[PDB]
Amino acid sequence: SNQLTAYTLRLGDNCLVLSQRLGEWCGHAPELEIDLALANIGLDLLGQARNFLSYAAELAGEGDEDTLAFTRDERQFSNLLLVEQPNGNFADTIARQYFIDAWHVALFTRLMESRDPQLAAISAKAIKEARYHLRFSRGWLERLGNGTDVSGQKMQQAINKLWRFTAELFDADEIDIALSEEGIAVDPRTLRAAWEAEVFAGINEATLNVPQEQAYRTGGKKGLHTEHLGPMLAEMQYLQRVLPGQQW
Amino acid sequence: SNQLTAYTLRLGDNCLVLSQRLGEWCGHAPELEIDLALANIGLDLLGQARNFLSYAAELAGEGDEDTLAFTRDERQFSNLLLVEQPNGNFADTIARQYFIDAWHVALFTRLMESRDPQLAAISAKAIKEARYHLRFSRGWLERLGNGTDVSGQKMQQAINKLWRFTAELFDADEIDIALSEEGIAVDPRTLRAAWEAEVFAGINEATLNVPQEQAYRTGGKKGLHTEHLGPMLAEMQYLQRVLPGQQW
Amino acid sequence: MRSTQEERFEQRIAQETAIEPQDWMPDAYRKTLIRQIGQHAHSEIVGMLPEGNWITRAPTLRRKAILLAKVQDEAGHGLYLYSAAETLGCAREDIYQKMLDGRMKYSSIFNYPTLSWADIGVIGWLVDGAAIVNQVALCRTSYGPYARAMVKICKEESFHQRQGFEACMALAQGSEAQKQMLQDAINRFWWPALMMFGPNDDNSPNSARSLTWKIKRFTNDELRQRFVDNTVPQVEMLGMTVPDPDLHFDTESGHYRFGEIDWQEFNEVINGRGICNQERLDAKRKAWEEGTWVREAALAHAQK
Amino acid sequence: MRSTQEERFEQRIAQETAIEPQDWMPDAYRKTLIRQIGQHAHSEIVGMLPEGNWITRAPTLRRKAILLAKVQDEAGHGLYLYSAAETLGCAREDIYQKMLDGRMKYSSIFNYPTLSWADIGVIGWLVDGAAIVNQVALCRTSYGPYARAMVKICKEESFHQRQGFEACMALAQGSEAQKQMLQDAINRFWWPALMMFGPNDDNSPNSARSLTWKIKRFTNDELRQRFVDNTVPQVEMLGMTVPDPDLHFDTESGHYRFGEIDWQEFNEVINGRGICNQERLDAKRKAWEEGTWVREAALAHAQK
Ligand SMILES: CC(C)(COP(=O)(O)OP(=O)(O)OC[C@H]1O[C@@H](n2cnc3c(N)ncnc32)[C@H](O)[C@@H]1OP(=O)(O)O)[C@@H](O)C(=O)NCCC(=O)NCCS
Ligand SMILES: CC(C)(COP(=O)(O)OP(=O)(O)OC[C@H]1O[C@@H](n2cnc3c(N)ncnc32)[C@H](O)[C@@H]1OP(=O)(O)O)[C@@H](O)C(=O)NCCC(=O)NCCS
Repeated sequence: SNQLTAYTLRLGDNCLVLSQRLGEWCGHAPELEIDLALANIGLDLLGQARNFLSYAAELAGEGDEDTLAFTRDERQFSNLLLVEQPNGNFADTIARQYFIDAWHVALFTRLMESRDPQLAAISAKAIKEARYHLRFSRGWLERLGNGTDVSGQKMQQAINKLWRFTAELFDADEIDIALSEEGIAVDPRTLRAAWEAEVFAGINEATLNVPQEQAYRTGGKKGLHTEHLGPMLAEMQYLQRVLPGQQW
Repeated sequence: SNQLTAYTLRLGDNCLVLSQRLGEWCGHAPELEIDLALANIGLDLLGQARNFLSYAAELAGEGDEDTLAFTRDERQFSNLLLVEQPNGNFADTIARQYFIDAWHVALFTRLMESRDPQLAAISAKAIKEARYHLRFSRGWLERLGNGTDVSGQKMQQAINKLWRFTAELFDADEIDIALSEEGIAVDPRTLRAAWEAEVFAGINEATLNVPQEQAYRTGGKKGLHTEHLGPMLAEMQYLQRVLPGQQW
Repeated sequence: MRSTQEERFEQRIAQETAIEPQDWMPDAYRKTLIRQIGQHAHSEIVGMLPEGNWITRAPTLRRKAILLAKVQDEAGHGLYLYSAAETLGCAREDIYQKMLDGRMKYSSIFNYPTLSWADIGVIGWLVDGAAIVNQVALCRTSYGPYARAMVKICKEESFHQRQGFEACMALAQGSEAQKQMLQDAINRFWWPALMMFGPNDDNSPNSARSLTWKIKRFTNDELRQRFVDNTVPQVEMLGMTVPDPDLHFDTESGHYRFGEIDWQEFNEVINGRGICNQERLDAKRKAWEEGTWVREAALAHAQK
Repeated sequence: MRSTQEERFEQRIAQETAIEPQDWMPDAYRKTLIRQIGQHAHSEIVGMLPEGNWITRAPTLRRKAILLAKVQDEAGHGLYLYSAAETLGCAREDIYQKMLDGRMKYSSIFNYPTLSWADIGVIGWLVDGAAIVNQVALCRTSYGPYARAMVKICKEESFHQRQGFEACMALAQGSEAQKQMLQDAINRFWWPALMMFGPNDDNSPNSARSLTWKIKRFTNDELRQRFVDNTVPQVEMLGMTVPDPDLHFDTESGHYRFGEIDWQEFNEVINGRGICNQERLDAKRKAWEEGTWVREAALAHAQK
């Protein structure tokens, strides 16, 4: 049960942490239409986080989505390093979003065939949303990459700056592997072909270059984060830490 | 006793909150010499905060500098709105520092004549430090204001952007007035002549303009802050909130 | 003598015929609606900021999700209102710039800071409550596009306002600390909410024409009074108080009589000198300026 | 045959005559010291970042003040080392640029993230502890300016290292949660601290010349062994463990025998592919680039 719980929790944390980042954009976007789109995506991802986290709490037999989101520290959080990256400029946000959306589409497509019915059901909902997210993120990848010289440079830099964290998208540990052998989880290594087919094509269509640096950064899944996560949780959890055990 | 406690606490909070802002600069400064200078100033201010806060706790008969710094929320914090302003660019940091240092020099000069011996003694230490701070902040005001066109523009903008918060430096409330009538506190209204003599001259020497906008922003002293303070305290207090009542 | 055009217009107004974008209208009618609908739209945009301020800090995932859905709807309402405003011949991009430059207004209430989570529930309950009274009252405004946009907006916002009240109810039923947080938020937002309705009927320059042309269907004071009568029982339900020593029920009239508004504060705030005016405008100016390369990218790409 | 210059140098080294900036030195001696002193100076600068990361979050005002004083001293030590490095004819500004470009190194240990408050106490105790063993061992380095700067630096840093240990002792004596935090920090920083001493004596390209020229006075392995012998009793005092199943006291030699270092990790880290390398360099690059107008302002003003 512990492996299943940890796997579900990884997926929830991914969505939770990325949703947090998107929330920071509210009212700060280049256009009102973009403010709307980002709030929408962040709300979708938060809903997904609530689904996975709720399941993880049921699996563990204690707590709920709020104990999980607000009473774990940065060494217990198990999100991808990619989703905790700062928003930076709009291209940085778009690069991070596009890498994640392509991954979510590939993942949720296969995870809706899980032998675990709840994971299958959560993924069946999430995939419909992830498809909307990918259209938006790929659309902006193309607009910025194939816009002006300036936007083309920023989009390339954004891609380059995030690339090292893509390794973790295809990292498999013993939890991944054992559950994948039971037909429950997706072996992340087997996601690479579809993720690269999508992302390589998108980058090329945007008139940009696939970075040549071999991606090397992992650890998020084991609670070994960048120095970005701690300050995120400080902000996210403050009220719950000040006034624990209450209803809101 | 409550008036004296609140007054002492205002002075401590001023120093505490500005020290926090300076701490964010560590390792991010334009030059190693500047990294050193800012860490130095922030350490001085933190020492002052510790002195005032410790006295406030003694006055109240409970708590200490840590209960005060870490267990009060943004509606109880009583710092000037000026010290909670974000660091922004280097000119923004220098403008904020210069306005505060001039005020500290004027204040502590007179507060070392307090009929309250502890306030007099705390101020006698703090004044020696504030004088060092003013040399640094005024020095940079002049270097940026009378440097390049670009630096001259940034320094003017920095001054302009902060000006509305200077009103609070000379705001007197009933706590100020009652204690000032007892020869304990300095009536902030009587600080204006010396603060303006210093700051007006400094701005002019830096080849810059005194802003014409009438300063109008107050409230920090009453726990009515800008939206900057909440996120500051979230970060500052996280660990204490997670693990309260411990020794460190 | 009115012209035949002028006279026909007055008759259309009197018979409750909705004015449509192709109909003749007095130039001052066109301009006052560009002013009002545009600033209504500005208000949707700027109001995302005090609420957005707490999106990352909201205490539960449910309350966080509700707030995101709300703020998303506000962006949508801004868009409806700009659309409506443009049927009068203005350009969204031009009026937005005037907001950025301080040449047009947005609602006074968005110049107040969110200093606690309770402030978010109180904006949802009191502030949207006040917006709703004014907005339902504009569902019969004389200009069709404005009326129809009010209908659409009211359908959506009333739901969010109920969610705001429920968030307040949780605090009201929670711990002593939560109760105190709610009261303090009410103490700080009550009078600002009453000011959303506008100046007194004796001090309202637009009211004469607006009432005559049925743009405004109820006076500022009339709507404010309805809001007070409707909202006091809600404060009571929460077990909370109103920061108004002069508030009392007057059986002889059937209304709550309430204290005098600080009109000096009101005037300071609408003229850019409230608590967050500078920060609100700086945030939207920064978003516009920093987003320039993105908008220019979009335009360049669409052409190829 | 050595030249007379070359021979005289060797004799000066053998007699423990300190080399001064005006003395003849082998060009490879000059260059290896520019390399070593400069990267020592780079290390002071970059090391401000993992510790600075916690300045705003430190749990008490006392621990916060101590950390500020420490980081301030580190900036000062960077300055001493650049001064010393410049006596050899290099320019601070040039070697700093090479650090920014990845053409020069800084200590491996600063590529590790601070994930908890305990990490700060552990850097103060273990990491500075390891720095101190190496640095006291360089107080008799053959080049006078380097030796004298080591003396000055060691006087100051040993105090801060004691403060780091005390911060760890508080955790060690505190709540279960605090104890666990300390252990986890140790588990993550122990091996990285051992790596500060350099590669094995069999795999150290600079060691041959450095030892001969008395730049290095003890081998990497010799210093690492002293650190382990000195530090294990300190771990024990805290009631903590070392994440090393192979660690054991060997009575026959009088030393702690310890497990094999991950040299693959070591090589990845010094070559820019550790946990925080990119972030550290990005932070210093951002500080340099964003600070440009400030430095240019200073230069323009000094001239008038
Ligand atoms: C505010 C309102 C009720 C009545 O005001 P009015 O008849 O247009 O203007 P008045 O003559 O009564 O008031 C005098 C001035 O103060 C402004 N004003 C009044 N109340 C205000 C408020 N709460 N905030 C900001 N400005 C306000 C008016 O717009 C006018 O300035 P202007 O001529 O430059 O636009 C009306 O504008 C309205 O119903 N607007 C749409 C609702 C809206 O904007 N809602 C935002 C909340 S989401
Ligand atoms: C590290 C040290 C002990 C021994 O290394 P050495 O004899 O100079 O170099 P070696 O041949 O043993 O090691 C091979 C390479 O790895 C580097 N290296 C060794 N240990 C390292 C470490 N912990 N971090 C980064 N690089 C390291 C060496 O600098 C050398 O690379 P280079 O020729 O490009 O400079 C020596 O450089 C030293 O004492 N330096 C001063 C101390 C210092 O830098 N302290 C920083 C902490 S504040």
